[PDB]
Amino acid sequence: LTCDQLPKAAINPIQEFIDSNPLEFEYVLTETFECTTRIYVQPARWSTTKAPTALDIKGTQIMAYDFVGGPENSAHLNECHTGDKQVWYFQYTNLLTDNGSSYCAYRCNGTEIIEYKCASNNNGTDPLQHQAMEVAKTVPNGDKIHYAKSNCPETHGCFAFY
Amino acid sequence: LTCDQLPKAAINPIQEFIDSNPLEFEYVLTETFECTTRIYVQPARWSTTKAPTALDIKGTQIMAYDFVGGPENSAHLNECHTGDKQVWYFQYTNLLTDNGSSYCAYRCNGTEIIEYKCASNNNGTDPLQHQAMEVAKTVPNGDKIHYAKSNCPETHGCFAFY
Ligand SMILES: *[C@@H]1O[C@H](CO)[C@@H](O)[C@H](O)[C@H]1NC(C)=O
Ligand SMILES: *[C@@H]1O[C@H](CO)[C@@H](O)[C@H](O)[C@H]1NC(C)=O
Ligand SMILES: *[C@@H]1O[C@H](CO)[C@@H](O)[C@H](O)[C@H]1NC(C)=O
Ligand SMILES: *[C@@H]1O[C@H](CO)[C@@H](O)[C@H](O)[C@H]1NC(C)=O
Repeated sequence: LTCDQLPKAAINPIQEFIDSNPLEFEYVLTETFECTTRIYVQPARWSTTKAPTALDIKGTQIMAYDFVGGPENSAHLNECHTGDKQVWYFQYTNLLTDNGSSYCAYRCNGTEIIEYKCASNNNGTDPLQHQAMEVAKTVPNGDKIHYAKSNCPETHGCFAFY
Repeated sequence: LTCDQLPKAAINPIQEFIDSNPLEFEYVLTETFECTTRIYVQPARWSTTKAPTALDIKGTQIMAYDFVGGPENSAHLNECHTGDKQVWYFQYTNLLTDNGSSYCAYRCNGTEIIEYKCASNNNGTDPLQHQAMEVAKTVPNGDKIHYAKSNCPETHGCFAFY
C-alpha cells in the first residue's frame, strides 16, 4: 500500500468540524504537530476567497492555513504566514458521534507519506482512529507515525491550551 | 467618569461569540493587541471546568484564556500559559446584526483603565464602536487607547491571519 492509494474520504461540511472544536492530535508524523490543538474557523466576513481556516496551536505558537476543496476530496491549504501550499486528504472522518469526533488526515509526496494528523476530542478512543493509524504506518515513510501526546508541557488551568 | 463606572453590559451566550468568529481588534490600549485576531472556542469535551476559551492571535503567536462568568457581568480569564487571572467587562456588545458583530471590552485597575479590546468583523463600521471608544478614552489612562491596525504585516493569501 502506497500513500497515493490511501482512502480519500468525503470532507464533512465545515460546520461539523467547527462544532467539533477543540480537537487535539493523537498521532502525527513529524515533531511539528505533537502536543497540538486544532481549531476550525469559518471564513471572515471580509474574506474574498471565503475559505475557512484550520489552526494548529502548540503552546504559544500558531500555524494557520486557509483552505478550499480540490479534486478527489483534497483540501488545498495556504499556510497564512508564508503562502506555502499543501495538499491534504482524509483517511476517514467520524464527527459528532455520541463519543465525540475523530478523523485522520494525511499529506503525501507521491507514494510516500510526509505528514499525518489524527485528531480527536475523545482522547483517541474512537476504534476507527487506532485502525486508520495502523494502516497509515504501512505506507512508505509511515514508520515515522507516532503518538502525539507523550511529553507535553504542564497546564496552567486550561484544558486545550498551555 | 472612571473605569469602575463604565457600563458592565450583559454577556451574550457563548455561541453568539463563536458564531462571530473571526473578529479583529479595532481599538486597543497597549501594543500587545495590535494586529490581532480573536477566536472564541467552546469548552473541550474533556474540560472539567467546562470554561470556553478566548484566543488572541497575532501572526504566529497566540495567547489563550479559559474564562467563566463572575459577579456583575464580569468575565474571569485564566491565561493558559501562566495561570494569571484577569477580570474583564463589556462596555457593550452588538453581535450578529445585518452588519456583522462588534463589541468593546475593558480591564480596569480601580479607577484607571489598563487594557481595552474593541473587536469587530465589519472593519469597525458599527457606530456603537466608535462611540464606545470615545467614552473609554475619557476614563483615567484612556488616553492610551488607539487604533489597532495602523501598521500590520502583509498577508500571504489569508484574511484573518498573517
Ligand atoms: C517531494 O520529493 C522530492 C525529494 O525526493 C523533493 O524535491 C520535493 O520538494 C518533495 N516535496 C515535498 C512537498 O516534500
Ligand atoms: C488519554 O489516553 C491515554 C492513553 O492513550 C491515557 O494514558 C491518558 O491518561 C488519557 N487521558 C485522559 C485525560 O483520560
Ligand atoms: C494595580 O495598581 C498597582 C500600582 O498602583 C499595582 O501594584 C498592581 O499590580 C496593579 N494591578 C494590575 C492588575 O495592573
Ligand atoms: C477598514 O477601515 C479603515 C478605516 O478605519 C480603512 O482605511 C481600510 O481600508 C478598511 N479596510 C477594508 C478592507 O475595507
